[PDB]
Amino acid sequence: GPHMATGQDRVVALVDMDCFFVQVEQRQNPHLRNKPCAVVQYKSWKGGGIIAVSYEARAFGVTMSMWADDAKKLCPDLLLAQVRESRGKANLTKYREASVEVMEIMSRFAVIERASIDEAYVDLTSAVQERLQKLQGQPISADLLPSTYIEGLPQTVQKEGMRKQGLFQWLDSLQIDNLTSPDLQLTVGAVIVEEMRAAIERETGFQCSAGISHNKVLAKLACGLNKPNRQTLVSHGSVPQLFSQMPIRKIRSLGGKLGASVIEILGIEYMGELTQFTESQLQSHFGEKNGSWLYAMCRGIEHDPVKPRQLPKTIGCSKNFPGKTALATREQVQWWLLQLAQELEERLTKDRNDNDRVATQLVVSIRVQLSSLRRCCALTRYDAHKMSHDAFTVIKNCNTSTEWSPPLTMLFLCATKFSAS
DNA sequence: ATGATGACGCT
DNA sequence: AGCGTCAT
Ligand SMILES: Nc1ncnc2c1ncn2[C@H]1C[C@H](O)[C@@H](COP(=O)(O)OP(=O)(O)OP(=O)(O)O)O1
Ligand SMILES: [Ca+2]
Ligand SMILES: [Ca+2]
Repeated sequence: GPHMATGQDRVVALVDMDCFFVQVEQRQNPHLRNKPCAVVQYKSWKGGGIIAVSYEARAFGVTMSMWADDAKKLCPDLLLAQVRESRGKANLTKYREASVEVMEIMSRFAVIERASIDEAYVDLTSAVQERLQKLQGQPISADLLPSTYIEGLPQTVQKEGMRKQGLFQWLDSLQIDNLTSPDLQLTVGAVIVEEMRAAIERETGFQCSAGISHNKVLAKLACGLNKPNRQTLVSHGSVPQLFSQMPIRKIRSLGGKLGASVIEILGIEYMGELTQFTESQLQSHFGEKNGSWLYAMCRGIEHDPVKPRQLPKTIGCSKNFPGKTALATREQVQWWLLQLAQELEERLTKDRNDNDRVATQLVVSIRVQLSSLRRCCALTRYDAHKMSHDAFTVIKNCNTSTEWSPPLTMLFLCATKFSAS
């Protein structure tokens, strides 16, 4: 249980653009539409590195991080679009601007948290309440959920047939008389997300997938279950079966070292197996915060808020200088810091005009033959020569010595600490 | 020769 | 403040 919290207090969605950079290039160049294609950056080394892959190309085994020359061995008719290059480096402006298109549409429906260039969390709890009162007590037609999967259902032999059967079982057992039913609330959430996804596609051309659940972690997991161009509802009730065979690494934030340590120390494989440990046990192995989080998460419960944040908190530029291209002379170091600073100035000035804010700190980070060393200085003027000069100053004293030893394999300039303006 | 980003936690 | 983790 009577006092046992069930993590069913919110409706949260995660919207994720399908193969996003590919869709941006396909909208622009119709010749690429409905074809195996990929987006690459740079071209000289092994045809360039693939950074996005259409679903038609994925069927050939083409993946992210693949060299284009290698992808071509799997998929000889693979089509390619390449990232713009400016000032000697990859320039991602086209994709950031396409991102803004989508985020602005989503923000018409609800408060969003920008999670990445192509993902946003959506807190739908309020929107759902409103739609529930407007719908009187009327049942929800399957026609309102034309691209929705209900995870765990059903419980003919074609994929769409399965989808509908599952949706039918779900709707035919919904308690539409109870405006406080979590399952009803999720369902209405899914209706709204259908509407949001239709509006994005109508107004931009871009397709996306989505997950609808009671928190961000379940929403994100949900989103990945049926892709592309589909959405998945994960109810509280679906969690025990879903987690019983769900590898721990699939849950957001457990994909790395912590997740590996959970597996090794507890000697388990699946998210569900976490339930047999006390909260104190989990905290003993993984710390107070992680332990509490795991104990609740493996039961489908998570409280991280959808933060009201549509804009990035930092604006950064970086370039790697791998192998022999590593920077070995002072003049080399200065010229690239300047290149980075010039892109940074451009993006910052745009940012200040669009969003009425100004960055106040400049963070400089380098690697010598992830980050070796980060140093910050004040950012008082949007001027690329001053920023590049300042960046040099705060890193110049780590030259072991043109000449620059040891060679620099990465330069990175990041503007941070925004104040309103 | 992945590269280019971006949020947040720890001390 | 500077570094590490985890992610797209
Ligand atoms: N490691 C990376 N380096 C550079 N760019 C990336 C990287 N990961 C993702 N991106 C860019 C390209 C993607 O189009 C976009 C969104 O990433 P992500 O959602 O992980 O894949 P995706 O949108 O291409 O495919 P999916 O349909 O699987 O989401 O961000
Ligand atoms: Ca995506
Ligand atoms: Ca994404």
